[PDB]
Amino acid sequence: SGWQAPGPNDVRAPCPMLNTLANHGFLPHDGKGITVNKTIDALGSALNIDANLSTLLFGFAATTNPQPNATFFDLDHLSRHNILEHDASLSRQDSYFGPADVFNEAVFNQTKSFWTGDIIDVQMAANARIVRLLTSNLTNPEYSLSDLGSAFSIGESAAYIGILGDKKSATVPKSWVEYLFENERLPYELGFKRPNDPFTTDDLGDLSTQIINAQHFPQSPGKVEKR
Ligand code: HEM
Ligand SMILES: *[C@@H]1O[C@H](CO)[C@@H](O)[C@H](O)[C@H]1NC(C)=O
Ligand SMILES: *[C@@H]1O[C@H](CO)[C@@H](O)[C@H](O)[C@H]1NC(C)=O
Ligand SMILES: [Mg+2]
Repeated sequence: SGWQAPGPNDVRAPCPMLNTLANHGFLPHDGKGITVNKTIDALGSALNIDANLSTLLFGFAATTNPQPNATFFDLDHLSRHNILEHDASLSRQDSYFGPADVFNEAVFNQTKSFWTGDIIDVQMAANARIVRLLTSNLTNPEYSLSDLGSAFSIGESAAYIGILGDKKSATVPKSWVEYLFENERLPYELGFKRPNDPFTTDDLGDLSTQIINAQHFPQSPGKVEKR
């Protein structure tokens, strides 16, 4: 009860959380036909994301629909390279090597190695993201990161801390984040509980600023801080 894997006619995204929400049925389980009201209600119901943040993210998602000025998207629209989907993902390979939508064990093993305690803090999250950016630049001859992609990358690391964990301490249990990525299921049994306070655009911006502030390069090696 409450969760079912995708089947052969269902579509999924490069987003661990939207995939999780579709697997649970907060979003349509086939991944298709997601509108702004469905996004607001699903992310509100599951996670207590604010309507305004849900609407902002919906607006970006709709730009990935190949139909112009669309009022919906399908989860696989989000996989289109270099719209929202970007290189140096934490758990997906770069498009150049292989499909950038599905979980990739080799890539996630790299990320996990920078989560060095039982509790992930901002420093660990920033560290992991950094190593992915530099690794992709040095191994992918087609590596790119647009301004929007950089903003998305920073906000994805802010999101797993603040939405799955405690936005005020800016920490999250490592096991919870691992579980989300590796199962695309919410880690209720490990202790996750939907927060009582809504998660807002300003919350995401505050954690994104914290991520950037935890980066200590002597000199920035490419696009590491663009919002
Ligand atoms: C309508 C809402 C959302 C949209 C449109 C969206 C879109 C995306 C997209 C396109 C990616 C792939 C970027 C890439 O790594 O190449 C992504 C990754 C991600 N999203 Fe979402 N997302 C949404 C909501 C959420 C929420 C609520 C969370 C909360 C935990 C979340 C957490 C993440 C994380 C952690 C990644 C990085 C995955 C990896 O780097 O391997 N997203 N999202
Ligand atoms: C990821 O790490 C696991 C856990 O040690 C290991 O069994 C697996 O072979 C690794 N995968 C890659 C592709 O390195
Ligand atoms: C990749 O690294 C080079 C330094 O070799 C830098 O000039 C470039 O901006 C980096 N690319 C991105 C997209 O960050
Ligand atoms: Mg990617």
